[PDB]
Amino acid sequence: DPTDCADILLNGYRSSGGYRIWPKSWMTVGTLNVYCDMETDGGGWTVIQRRGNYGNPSDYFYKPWKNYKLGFGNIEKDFWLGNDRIFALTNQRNYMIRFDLKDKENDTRYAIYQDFWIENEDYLYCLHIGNYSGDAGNSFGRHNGHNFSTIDKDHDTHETHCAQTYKGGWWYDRCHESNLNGLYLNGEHNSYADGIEWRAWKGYHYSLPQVEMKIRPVEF
Ligand SMILES: CC(=O)N[C@@H]1[C@@H](O)[C@H](O)[C@@H](CO)O[C@H]1O
Ligand SMILES: [Ca+2]
Repeated sequence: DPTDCADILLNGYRSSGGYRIWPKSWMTVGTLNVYCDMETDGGGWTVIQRRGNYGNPSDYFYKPWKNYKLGFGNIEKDFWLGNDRIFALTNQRNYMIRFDLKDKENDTRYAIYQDFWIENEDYLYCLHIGNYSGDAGNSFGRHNGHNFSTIDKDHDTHETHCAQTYKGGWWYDRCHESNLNGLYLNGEHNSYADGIEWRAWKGYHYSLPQVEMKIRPVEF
C-alpha cells in the first residue's frame, strides 16, 4: 500500500529505519526495502544515497553501469539505491530532493531542489531538477539536463572521460561542481576534486565525511 516513506509516515510509523514499500511500478522493479529518515524537517524522506565511514574501501563507489543501474550497498550504511529504482520512485509523482552534508568538524549544510526526477535507461537516466534553496551553495544545479556516466560509459559533454578522472557514477558535465559518489578521502586532500565534493561549500580539495541524498513529495 505505501508507495514511499512519506506514505509510511502518514500510516503512523515515526521511527527511522528500513521499511518495505510498494512503488506504483512494483510490477517491474518489485517491492523494495528503503531507508526512511523520519527525523529531518518532519520526516517522510526516502533515502536514495549515503556515504559514511562504515568500513568499505575508499573506492567502493567506483563501479560500472550495471552496478549503478541495479544499486549496491546496505541501506543502513553506505549505498546507492539504483537508477532503475530511482527512476521508478521519482516518476510516480512529483518529488523534491534534499542533500544533507556534514564536514569533519560536525558542521552541516543542506540543499533542496524541487521537481527532481531522472528519465529511464534508454535516455541514459538524464537528470531533471528545479529551483534551489538552502545554505550549502548551489553545486548540483549545473548538472541539470545531463546523462549519467560511469567508468565504463562516457556520456558527458567533455573531451575526456569525467567518470574515470573523478571516480564516480554521476550526471557529469565538464565535469562537476558536486561529486558525492566520488572517492571517500575523508577530509582535505591534495588530489584534484576526486573525493566527495560540494564545491560551493568546501571547494575541490575536501571530501565530506558524511552525506545523504533523500526525496520527499513536493505536496508533503
Ligand atoms: C572538477 C571539475 O569539473 N573542474 C572543472 C575544470 O576542470 C574546468 O576547466 C572548469 C571550467 O570552468 O570548471 C570546473 O568546474
Ligand atoms: Ca567525455
